[PDB]
Amino acid sequence: PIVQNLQGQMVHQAISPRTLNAWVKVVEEKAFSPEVIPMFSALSEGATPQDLNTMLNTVGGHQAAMQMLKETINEEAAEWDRLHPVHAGPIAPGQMREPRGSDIAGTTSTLQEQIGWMTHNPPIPVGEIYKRWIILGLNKIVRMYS
Amino acid sequence: VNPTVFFDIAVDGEPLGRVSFELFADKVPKTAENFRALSTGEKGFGYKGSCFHRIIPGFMCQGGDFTHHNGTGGKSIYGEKFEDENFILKHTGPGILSMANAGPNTNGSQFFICTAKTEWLDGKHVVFGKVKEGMNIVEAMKRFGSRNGKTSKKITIADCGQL
Repeated sequence: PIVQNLQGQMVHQAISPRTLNAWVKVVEEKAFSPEVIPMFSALSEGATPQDLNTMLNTVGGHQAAMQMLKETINEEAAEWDRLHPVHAGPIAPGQMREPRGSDIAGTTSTLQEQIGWMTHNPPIPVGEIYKRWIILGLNKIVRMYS
Repeated sequence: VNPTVFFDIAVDGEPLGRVSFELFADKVPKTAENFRALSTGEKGFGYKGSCFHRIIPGFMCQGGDFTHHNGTGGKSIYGEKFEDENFILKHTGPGILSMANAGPNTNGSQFFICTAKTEWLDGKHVVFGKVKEGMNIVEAMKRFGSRNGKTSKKITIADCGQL
């Protein structure tokens, strides 16, 4: 997540492998009972898209479910692109490209671009937007399994 | 072999002056031809009367959206957006003419004129010409822009054509 250091300074902080273990566990104890969703929200506060993927990439097996989730992410990334057409022309000094769906999902964006969008004024909250897509996929899995 | 095109630039209707361009048809013929034809109006549409909708003073002046006038539009002479022809030529300094685009292989009618060295645009935007006469005019145009690109007056191509 994005966090602060002891001198008051904005720093990205890698995901606590303790939050990670709690999560993975949850998904393996509860399979995909309704309680995984609040858990995921609880555990992913302030997450960058990179952190979110680290979370998902750790889920051991549950291949079919993870695939449902990926399909949902992909559909949402395509919708985002459809609703946010790119303006023509070269990116101006001290600005970033407007994120594409795949940027939001972490696949074509760096940590540092993620942080730039998130901490910009006004921000594009790429971690919150990706988190919403993931929770929709989680909802789909929970509807299937319980 | 390379054609020359002129723009007569105006500021809220008033004449500022003429910019001429060499178009590198010997390296990027499809891209050169697109701009040339949009400059003469020979397809029945093109740059005459259009504006420079996005000017960022220490970077570039952008134009050629003759359909929406705000960067969302543009239309090539080919009936579709066209491929990045090549990235042979580089963004080497002020006066370089290059395609704006909205992603790889999406060239329409928008273009930009560099007002600085923009080497990092190399391989993302197709360079296809350079200012021949009238750099002073481009340097005057850059005064009407801002950070972020909104123009403080309407900068238009009052006339254009092939020399």
